[PDB]
Amino acid sequence: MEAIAKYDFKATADDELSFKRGDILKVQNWYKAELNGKDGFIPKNYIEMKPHPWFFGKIPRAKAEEMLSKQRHDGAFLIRESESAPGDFSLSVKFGNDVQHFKVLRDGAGKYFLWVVKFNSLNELVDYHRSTSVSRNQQIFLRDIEQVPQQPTYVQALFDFDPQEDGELGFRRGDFIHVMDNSDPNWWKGACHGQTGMFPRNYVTPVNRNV
Amino acid sequence: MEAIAKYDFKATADDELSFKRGDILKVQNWYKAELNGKDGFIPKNYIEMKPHPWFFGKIPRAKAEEMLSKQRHDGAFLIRESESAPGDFSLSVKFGNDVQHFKVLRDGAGKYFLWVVKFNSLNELVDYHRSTSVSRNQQIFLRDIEQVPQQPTYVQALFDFDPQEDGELGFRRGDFIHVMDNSDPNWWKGACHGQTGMFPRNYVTPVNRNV
Repeated sequence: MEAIAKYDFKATADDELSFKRGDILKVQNWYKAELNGKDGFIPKNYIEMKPHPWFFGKIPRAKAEEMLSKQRHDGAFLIRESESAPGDFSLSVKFGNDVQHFKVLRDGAGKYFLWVVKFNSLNELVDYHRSTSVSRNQQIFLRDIEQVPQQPTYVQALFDFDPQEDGELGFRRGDFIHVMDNSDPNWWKGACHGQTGMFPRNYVTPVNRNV
Repeated sequence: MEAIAKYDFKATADDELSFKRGDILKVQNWYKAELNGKDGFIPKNYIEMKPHPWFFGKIPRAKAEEMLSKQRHDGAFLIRESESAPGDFSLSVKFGNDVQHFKVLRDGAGKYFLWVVKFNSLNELVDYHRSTSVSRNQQIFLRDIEQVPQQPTYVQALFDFDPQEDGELGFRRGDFIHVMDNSDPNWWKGACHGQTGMFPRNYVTPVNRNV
């Protein structure tokens, strides 16, 4: 399960892992995990769910311009949907000290492209323009924004789940269980009553954000 | 499907429905919907998903204090989990001009209680304390907070879904589809490519917020 560090941490002893707030770490109060090759232990309460690296919903151009402009690397970006003209997507990149826009076009035959080359998904396009520059300026790569830990994502339980086996997380119906990993289609890694663990997606209806 | 008004609207005709931003509406570019008893039409891109009315995750006491204090009614409240001491919940209420808390404790066999009576869910507790006061000052009732529309919640699609019949929403593998209603365990009402509609949950993996 990966996760983003939410607080910095200094190796409290020799079996640990030193990370800065915002680092993404590939992860009984302490999980073992790994960061840049070197690995070790990590307190449970210092990690949170890894947010979307680049899809920034309907984040308006201003804000787009803002957070992106304030970044320690050229080619930092997000992809955003239009509030206004809904069905439309637009790339935004950190060019020098400025945000340089690009409309991403979808040719009816389900495919997104910016100019000449067509792809089957915005991701494919993205990684495509990780190494193959997004302009006649053969440097401007798309590298992920310096990401920061966000408020916890919380699901709610429909039916009690007495934790059948070891690793399973127990919760009653009504329980607000804090979700740490949810990338997997049937088993989500939550945290619920002091203990943390796996739990079947299908027993839990979401709790929509409000902060 | 319910929804929170995102922008104020003035009844642009005789079949309409003016609502102020934050209003919760019981909801081809115009949905037919109803408000205070009288109903009519509403533009589709003036509504967003109804957030959780009272569960405010790991919202710190300060903040709790903060937004709760700024409320147009006594008894406004939230329920929040505690950043530090994980497994515990605490109610916060708008008493006159100030926030008065109460630890919600759970008694072993999974039940939440404030003092004398036990319930099997925070919800059960909350509705209990809507009619039946939460002090000895026999008015303090749990009135839900003046709710305001949040950032859109977006799922991503695992597998194409040529829409089987219409009301169904069509999208390819990779598409970031915007969720309006996801209360129902198997069929979520999204909005994906100009068109909006139903689509089975099992086809989309979430997209974690970062704004």
